[PDB]
Amino acid sequence: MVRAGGHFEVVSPHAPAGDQPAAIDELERRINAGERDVVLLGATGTGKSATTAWLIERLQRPTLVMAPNKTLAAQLANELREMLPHNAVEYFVSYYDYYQPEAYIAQTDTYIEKDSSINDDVERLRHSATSALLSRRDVVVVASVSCIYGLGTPQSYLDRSVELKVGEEVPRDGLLRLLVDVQYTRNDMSFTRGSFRVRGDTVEIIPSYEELAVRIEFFGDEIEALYYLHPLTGEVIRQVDSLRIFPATHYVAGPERMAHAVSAIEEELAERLAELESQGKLLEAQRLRMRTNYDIEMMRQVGFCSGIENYSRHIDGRGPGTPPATLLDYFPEDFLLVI
DNA sequence: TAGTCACATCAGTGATCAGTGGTTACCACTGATCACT
Repeated sequence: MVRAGGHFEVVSPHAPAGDQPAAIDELERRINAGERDVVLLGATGTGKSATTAWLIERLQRPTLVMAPNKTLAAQLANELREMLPHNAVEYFVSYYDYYQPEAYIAQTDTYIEKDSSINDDVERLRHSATSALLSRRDVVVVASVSCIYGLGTPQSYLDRSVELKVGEEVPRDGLLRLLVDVQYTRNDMSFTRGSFRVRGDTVEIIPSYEELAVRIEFFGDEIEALYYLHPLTGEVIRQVDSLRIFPATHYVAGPERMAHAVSAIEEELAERLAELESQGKLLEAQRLRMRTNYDIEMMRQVGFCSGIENYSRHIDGRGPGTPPATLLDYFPEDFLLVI
């Protein structure tokens, strides 16, 4: 919802020539009338990312572009960063340099556990998408099919976290409660991702969306100053005053959202227990109950775990069969989609 | 048949730090025989 007015400016010398100007002009004339299905044909060696950038800059909408693999989306995002440097261009689905599914091969009867290799810049781009989508309008996000996978609702991502502005009377206890309510950990000697350095008047944080460090220095029970500093060295960058912080997860949830998630988890657990009792799957129901028992208590303690997406609906408050809350909800009703 | 799912816990796997654990006499007096009257 919150989207600062951004203008897409392209400095690349490449411009439409010959068939390209007429093609893009007709594309715009025939897109302005509201038809929901739009088919473009286009070969290689012509700058498809360039055409997407031209459409983006002459449409001025938050854009979600769609790619079916890595060796396309990665360089597409790099290009749209090149011709849109001021605007935020990032890669969302990503999350790995390599991955192994937590899947079940039925033919071999093999349950393979989840394995991840999270690149810091890759998850930086992902969380930059999920955050700047709710902080600015000039956002271009590239994603694979997992963009239609259910994350948390953008409403909670934008209003159930906290905003800090200089010279406000917010106690340290409330700050720590909100930090542990926005999925952050407790680490002092080193500075890792999503942990708070708490030393007297100094509270240093590393957002998931900005890999750098944010330091707030207190004066009593009222914050005195706020700055952007390097994580491990504390290098001064600039002077900032207002920061609407976002949690280290896309499944943001305040206390009442924990209540809603717990109630939904309980009701669907009862439904699934009844279904498995009717199906005669005693061992399966037991395994699910042990997994959910480990996956209920520590959400109301801190929240962050592996497999939180499997309960994402319970966080969102939606119903079965309804479209899951995805990156589309983060976009407004006037967003642009590219395939 | 392959690029999709979160910033997690394992269970040791298996060197180093650090509690403990033990270990190593100049004089001086009486002794005293043959030193003395």
